[PDB]
Amino acid sequence: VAFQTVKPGNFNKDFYDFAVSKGFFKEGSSVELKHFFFAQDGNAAISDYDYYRYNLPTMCDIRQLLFVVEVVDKYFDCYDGGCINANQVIVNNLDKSAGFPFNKWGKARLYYDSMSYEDQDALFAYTKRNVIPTITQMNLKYAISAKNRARTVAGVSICSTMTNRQFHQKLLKSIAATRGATVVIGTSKFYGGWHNMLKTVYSDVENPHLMGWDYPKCDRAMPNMLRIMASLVLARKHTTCCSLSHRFYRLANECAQVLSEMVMCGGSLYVKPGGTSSGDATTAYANSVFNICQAVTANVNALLSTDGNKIADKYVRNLQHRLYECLYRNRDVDTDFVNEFYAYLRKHFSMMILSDDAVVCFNSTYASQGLVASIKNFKSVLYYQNNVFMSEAKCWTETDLTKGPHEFCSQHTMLVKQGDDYVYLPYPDPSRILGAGCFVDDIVKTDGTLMIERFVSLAIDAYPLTKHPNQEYADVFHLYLQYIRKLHDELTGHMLDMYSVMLTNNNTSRYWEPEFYEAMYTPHTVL
Amino acid sequence: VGACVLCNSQTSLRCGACIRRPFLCCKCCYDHVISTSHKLVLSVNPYVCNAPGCDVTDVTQLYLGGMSYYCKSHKPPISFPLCANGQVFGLYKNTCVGSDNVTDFNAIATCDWTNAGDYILANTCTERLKLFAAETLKATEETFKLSYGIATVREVLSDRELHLSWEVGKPRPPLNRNYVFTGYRVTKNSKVQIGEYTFEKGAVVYRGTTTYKLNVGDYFVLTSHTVMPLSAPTLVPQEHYVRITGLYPTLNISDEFSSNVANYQKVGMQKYSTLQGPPGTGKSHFAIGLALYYPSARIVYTACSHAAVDALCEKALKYLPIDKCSRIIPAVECFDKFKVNSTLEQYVFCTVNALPETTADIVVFDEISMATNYDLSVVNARLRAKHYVYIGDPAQLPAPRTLLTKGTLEPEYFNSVCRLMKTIGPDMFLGTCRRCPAEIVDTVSALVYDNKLKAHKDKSAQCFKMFYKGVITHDVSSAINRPQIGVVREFLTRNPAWRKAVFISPYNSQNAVASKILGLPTQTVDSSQGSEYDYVIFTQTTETAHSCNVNRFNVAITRAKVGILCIMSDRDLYDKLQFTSLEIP
Amino acid sequence: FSSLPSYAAFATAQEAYEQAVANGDSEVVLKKLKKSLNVAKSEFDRDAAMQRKLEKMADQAMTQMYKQARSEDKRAKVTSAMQTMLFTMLRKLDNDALNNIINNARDGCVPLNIIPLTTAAKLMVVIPDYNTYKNTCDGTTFTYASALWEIQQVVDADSKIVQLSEISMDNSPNLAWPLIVTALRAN
Amino acid sequence: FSSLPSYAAFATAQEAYEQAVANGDSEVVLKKLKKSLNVAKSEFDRDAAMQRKLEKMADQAMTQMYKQARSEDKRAKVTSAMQTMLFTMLRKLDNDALNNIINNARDGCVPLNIIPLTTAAKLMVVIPDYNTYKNTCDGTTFTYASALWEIQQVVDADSKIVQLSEISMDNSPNLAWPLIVTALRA
Amino acid sequence: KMSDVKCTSVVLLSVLQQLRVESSSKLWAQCVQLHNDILLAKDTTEAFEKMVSLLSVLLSMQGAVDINKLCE
RNA sequence: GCGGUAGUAGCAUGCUAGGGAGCAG
RNA sequence: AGCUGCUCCCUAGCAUGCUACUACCG
Ligand SMILES: [Zn+2]
Ligand SMILES: [Zn+2]
Ligand SMILES: [Zn+2]
Ligand SMILES: [Zn+2]
Repeated sequence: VAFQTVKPGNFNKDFYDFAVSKGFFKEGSSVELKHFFFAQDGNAAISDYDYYRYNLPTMCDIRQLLFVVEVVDKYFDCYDGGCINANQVIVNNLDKSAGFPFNKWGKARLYYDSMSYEDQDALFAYTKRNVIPTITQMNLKYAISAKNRARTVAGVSICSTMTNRQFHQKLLKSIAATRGATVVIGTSKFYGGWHNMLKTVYSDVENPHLMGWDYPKCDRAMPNMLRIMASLVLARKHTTCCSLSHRFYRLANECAQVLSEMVMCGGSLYVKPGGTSSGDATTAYANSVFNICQAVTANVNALLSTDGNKIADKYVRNLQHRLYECLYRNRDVDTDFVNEFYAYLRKHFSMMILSDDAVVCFNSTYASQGLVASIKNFKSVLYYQNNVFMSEAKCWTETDLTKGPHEFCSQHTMLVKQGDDYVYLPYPDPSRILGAGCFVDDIVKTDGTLMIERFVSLAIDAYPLTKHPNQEYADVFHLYLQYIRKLHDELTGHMLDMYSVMLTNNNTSRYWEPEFYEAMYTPHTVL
Repeated sequence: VGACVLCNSQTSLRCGACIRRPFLCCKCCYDHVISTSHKLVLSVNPYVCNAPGCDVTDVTQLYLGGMSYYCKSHKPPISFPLCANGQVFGLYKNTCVGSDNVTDFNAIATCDWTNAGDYILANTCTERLKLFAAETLKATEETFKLSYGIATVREVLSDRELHLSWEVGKPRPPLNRNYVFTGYRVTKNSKVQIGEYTFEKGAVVYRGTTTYKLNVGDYFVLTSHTVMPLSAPTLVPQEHYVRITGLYPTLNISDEFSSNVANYQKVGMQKYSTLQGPPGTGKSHFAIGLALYYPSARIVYTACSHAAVDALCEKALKYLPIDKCSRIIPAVECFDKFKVNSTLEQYVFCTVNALPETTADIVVFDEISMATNYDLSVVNARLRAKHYVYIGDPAQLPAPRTLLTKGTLEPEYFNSVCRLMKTIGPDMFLGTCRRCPAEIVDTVSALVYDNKLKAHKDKSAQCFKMFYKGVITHDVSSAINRPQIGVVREFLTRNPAWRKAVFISPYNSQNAVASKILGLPTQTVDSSQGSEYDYVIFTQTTETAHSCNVNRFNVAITRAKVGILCIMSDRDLYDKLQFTSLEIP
Repeated sequence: FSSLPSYAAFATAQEAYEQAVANGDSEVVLKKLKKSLNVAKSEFDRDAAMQRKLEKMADQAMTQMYKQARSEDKRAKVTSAMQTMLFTMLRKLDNDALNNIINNARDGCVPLNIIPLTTAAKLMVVIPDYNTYKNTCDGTTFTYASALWEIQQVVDADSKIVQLSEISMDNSPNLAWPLIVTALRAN
Repeated sequence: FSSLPSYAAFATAQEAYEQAVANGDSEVVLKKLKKSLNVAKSEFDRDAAMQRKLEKMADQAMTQMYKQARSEDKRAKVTSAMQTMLFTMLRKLDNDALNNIINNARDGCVPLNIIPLTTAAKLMVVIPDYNTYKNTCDGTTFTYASALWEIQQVVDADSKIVQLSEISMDNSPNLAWPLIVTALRA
Repeated sequence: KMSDVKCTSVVLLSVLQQLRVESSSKLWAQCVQLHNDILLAKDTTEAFEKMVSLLSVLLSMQGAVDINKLCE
């Protein structure tokens, strides 16, 4: 057996000296180092693969899933999808690994190269009548973090993603190129996109109250039934391009490749019990389907389980009665009532989704009477369906909408004045910015002159702190500016000492002035 | 990426076709390429046309299109001729001085190391270029050594005798220990671990180091190593001090070191000091003296071979306290009376090729003659010694140059320290020859010693010379003088006490025939140093410059400490030799 | 572009122009030789301009077909490597026990998770601590998967050989302790 | 860029145009100086264009090759800058506990195991001479890592346990000096 | 002051790792454990005892010549 | 005097490709 | 040694488009 360790990140001392020169890192200050490069001992990989013991064979309430799936389906009727030919797939970064055992010969470029545009289609039409088991490799990530737990990511073999791309890519790239929907994958936070998103989810609810969450170990606590349902909801759009046997055999291939595939962790094969493998083609959208399913299930449970003799609004009581009727006393889909319930939800439960990181704006004078999901209902649902206890130290709830979500995608939201009106911007955790400045991987920094662009990007991400009331926050951006200035006017002098002419023209002065950076947070798109 | 050899200005062009690929100063690089056959240059990326299926390596035709380098028929419309302004594009082009005269470097780099003029150019030039020349000659001879055929053994005749075949199309190296082979045992997987051997005519005779059983299929090669770029100069700057620097003078004196201490203050009075060390004058005892003349000094015993440090180790087991000695041998059998691989020790005994990088109170460099400019500067790289002593003599055997073909290289031009020994003179001198009698010391003194060596005890009248003609017959790597082989037995019969004398020979295969006729032991002239015998005999065999030039004979004649036998077939030194001439039988 | 049939025409037109300019005969001569240079430029224009795009087109086509040929060659090497790896790894498995258990199936198809369990000729154990070692790999023989194995070549994390007498209770904290105990199938 | 050959032609054409406009002589004669001056800036701006491009492209290529050289030599020397920066930070730290053990290890007292932190557990310290013993050990108390330890078992180099009281300046040249001393935390 | 301890623990672990200390699993496990506790510490005094324990590991071997490296 | 066409240079926008880097799940 | 999404920087190309200068014809 082979034991793989995780090394510690290196130190960029010069930036630390500059930071302490400017009166930083003094005891009792708000900004402080918390994001470090942790190290791991020999048996780190297997001690993280062992976390799949939190996966238990679970039964689902079928007569309720057969309705939650209808509503989640209706949430996805705005887009389009279908099978695409070999000459239309779009693939970025063709020099990534090709999984096991293909990584012994070359990267993905070789295998995406040797197949002519007819071999790939022959394979993709072969898999619609056959099953191809594969072997997944398991690798650790090497990145800054605030917790000492390792992170393990699955490198799936090329024969899986090569066909999954063709099967799913039309719908995947139709989801990522739509604005104003529930899923917000692909919408950028620059040039006033974050403000648009936040004003989207506030749409028309009456007495709003924010609510968010995130799932503890989402990929490993996933039951198999919800993975299957998510894949079915994704593959539903192929009503015309494929037959019914073809769709079933493609689903069987998906279950054989991302649900119980023989993970090759270390130097020996194991059996992955269940849950998603995070390194396949459609993780970031299967997670969205999961999240919407849990939201709908929480709403269903919260409305059904209410004493229906105290409800005063007649319409919601009739909604309760018809909901139970079509849930248990019925057998076939009733699209009239599915539309009715979806309208009720989108009018009294607004949502924003990325891959399991959600934000919900709900009417509050209903949730206080249990007509919509509160934050306890998600605890109950996760308990009896996901087999995890949702700690109330990970779910927040906000009531003053002038301040946005307490946290979304690891960015806080602040309402500043930008020109004449007021906008919302994402500002990161300052310690994250400083920890990215100081700890690096041996040449990627520790000599700033060689890179400079990384400091430019970090100052781009750290701009919104400049409007923060906390004084110890803006000095981070100002320090970054002065460091870029020092780096540039030291590189010029050093090159001049090694040569006899200085850079004839650069127009680099825009980099160490705020005017280049304040243009990335104004609503006029210069790509 | 470093500074160029001639100009020391930082640069990034490296001479491609050149042997060791030195860092080339940009315009200085243009001079090197235009004045030599070295037309290939490599920067951080190589200057070769990157368009597929190309061959051109000459820099001049290469033009710069975008982020790459292009020949004439491969460019895009936008170009930038790199070979422009007489200045090839390269790093630090303006922080460049160039060189007005580079033809010395041009001849050094275009040198095949054929004549003595090559070594004259190497020695007469300055620090950086002499170091480059030494490295190039070492690498070039190491390259030719493996260019010869393989020494395969196909039949096993008997003990110490084998039948050997050789590779076709490549020649055969000589038949002496001058180039020690190194075979490995071939198995189904690979070839490993036989050892270092010397082959001589017997049918061949192998002289292995350790006990071994050689079977068929085992073949021996002249193993080569990778010569690495030297840094330090051969000699540190000279500086004469005003007091004894860094050492505490001794309280009491020893009569055997009375003649040592008189020359010892000036050793510690200055950075480095040179020696006039004749054979058998106690130079090893001179080196031992510094340890007794300075008990707290951490001195390091260094020489070209472990057998030469063995001489220093020979006098270490007697006078030096064994509790403070350390012999360093890399992982060959030799003296190991000390503890091995101990850097942190007072007395350190190691060969110049294996002592780690330390600091020394005062160094002793035994046998400086055979240590060329390569190992002259090797020691300074390892140690920045506070004091320096050069134990050896330019009037002593140098290393045998396998590439020197025409012209005999001058004794002064061996290396830097031996060069100054003939111009400013040696700083020390030991006036007593502790082995040779008046018949030998007086004669060798008038030869190259400036009549500076004087007799020790007596004129034993036991050294004899003979006049003769002889007819030579030669073979692949030897030459045997038959009449002298007839004479040697003829001379020894009429006095049975003469059979205790060892036979010395220039071409050791000549004595191999003599050893069959008589049975007296064998001596090699090139390696007769360190070993001396009271009774020893010699045959001149040839009068060519290889054997009986003035200085390569001085070791053989000084082997005997009472009397020696040598039949002069020549007349260049027979007239000068003050020996006794008898009748030819 | 100098061997085109335009270099000669331009040269003769300019030679006439310069000869008559030195002569300086008439203004109509100047007009005629200006018209000659004003019509011989279009000759030169498309005779040394379009041909400077044909070269670029030919070169880019040549590079593209070079790249395609290299792609095909890489395909050939990887095909050979994969076929030889399959053919060298299949020769280690076809024991008569595998054939025996494949013949006894009702259909010839047997689950994958029983082939090593019932035909493997070597067992690897991984033990995290002495307590687990005592219950499973105790002594020089142990029974797993309803067979008999004999312990051989016990090794530690550093992959150095550890003899069986060392693994006591008190000596346990002095060993690297993902012990990998190997064994073979006994009959 | 003014040293280019065509600048002289441009200057001559400009001077001719200036003289003509200062004279205002004709209508077509100065048109010769618009069919020869506007032409004169056609072989100038085209010849002053690529050379300005060429200088910048040369500069950008040379600076990228410089950065490549710097990145190549910085990763070929990491395992001495690591240690030098380490010890510079350690000296800047100014902690007595580290200083004591660093001085001791510099003079010879290198512990042969991890220094334990609990009040239990054993420490094993080499003491290759007697002067080094004088400062650290005093009777039955061992002073190391700015802690207080209790000596229990000294041993010479040939693994022969020596009594504590025997060692002394007179009898110091009588034991195999690389002692190892077992002691426990206070 | 503690931030300096965290930084010096990082650089110390890097030099230890390039000294080839991970060839012996138990030693590397102890080192990584100590380094993780130093990085997650909230107060300065226990950081310093774990710091001296971690530095004793480097002092134990003979690979890092100390007298030269301490050049003041 | 106008328009058209053919060349040359410059500038802008955008689309594609290649390389480097950063952030979020 | 994974799947995405966003952003910054450098270069190359085609095409488009604009402007300026020259030549031919009407
Ligand atoms: Zn389809
Ligand atoms: Zn050269
Ligand atoms: Zn130069
Ligand atoms: Zn070419």
